[PDB]
Amino acid sequence: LPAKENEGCIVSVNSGKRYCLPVGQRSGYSLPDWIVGQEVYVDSGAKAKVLLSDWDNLSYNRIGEFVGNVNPADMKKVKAWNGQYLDFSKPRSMRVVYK
Amino acid sequence: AASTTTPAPA
Ligand SMILES: *[C@H]1O[C@H](CO)[C@H](O)[C@H](O[C@@H]2O[C@H](CO)[C@H](O)[C@H](O)[C@H]2O)[C@H]1NC(C)=O
Ligand SMILES: *[C@H]1O[C@H](CO)[C@H](O)[C@H](O[C@@H]2O[C@H](CO)[C@H](O)[C@H](O)[C@H]2O)[C@H]1NC(C)=O
Ligand SMILES: *[C@H]1O[C@H](CO)[C@H](O)[C@H](O[C@@H]2O[C@H](CO)[C@H](O)[C@H](O)[C@H]2O)[C@H]1NC(C)=O
Ligand SMILES: *[C@H]1O[C@H](CO)[C@H](O)[C@H](O[C@@H]2O[C@H](CO)[C@H](O)[C@H](O)[C@H]2O)[C@H]1NC(C)=O
Repeated sequence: LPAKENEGCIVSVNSGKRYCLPVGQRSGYSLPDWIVGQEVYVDSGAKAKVLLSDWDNLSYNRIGEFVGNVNPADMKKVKAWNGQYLDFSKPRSMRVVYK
Repeated sequence: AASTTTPAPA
């Protein structure tokens, strides 16, 4: 089921299970147990941008930015806010902002 | 500054 205009989603590759946030909201300190650390694709709504971290709590500027529909292949080596090239395909935290 | 983490308590 596709992300709304003002919502961003990660989706388990293996199971199809979705975790979504409206624009203006972030995850807990960690994603819930039922998605944390599963390989995902991003489905970000037209007005939304998904911020992922590979660590808990969107921490140490280990943050990557995703818009539209992104497959995990294209999330393995992404320039983070901190200038490192990280893998966000198995995220531990998330925020959704306006694109 | 950037968000931080802490070690899990026992
Ligand atoms: C990192 O986690 C923090 C909580 O420990 C906090 O949520 C932080 O987000 C920032 O929080 C500020 C308020 O403390 C401002 O609201 C700021 O806009 C916001 O980015 C988290 N970092 C990120 C990028 O979400
Ligand atoms: C990680 O370490 C930080 C100090 O270097 C800080 O204590 C941070 O705790 C959070 O600090 C925020 C300010 O940016 C808010 O005050 C928030 O309430 C508080 O948890 C530490 N992070 C965590 C999640 O404990
Ligand atoms: C909090 O948990 C993080 C993973 O979710 C990570 O382990 C982090 O480790 C800290 O990372 C910093 C990155 O600049 C420094 O290397 C710091 O030394 C290191 O402890 C955890 N933070 C803490 C304070 O335990
Ligand atoms: C590290 O210590 C922190 C207190 O200094 C804090 O207890 C943190 O626990 C997390 O705290 C978050 C809110 O800041 C959420 O409640 C989260 O559920 C909780 O784990 C400690 N780290 C860990 C990994 O527990």
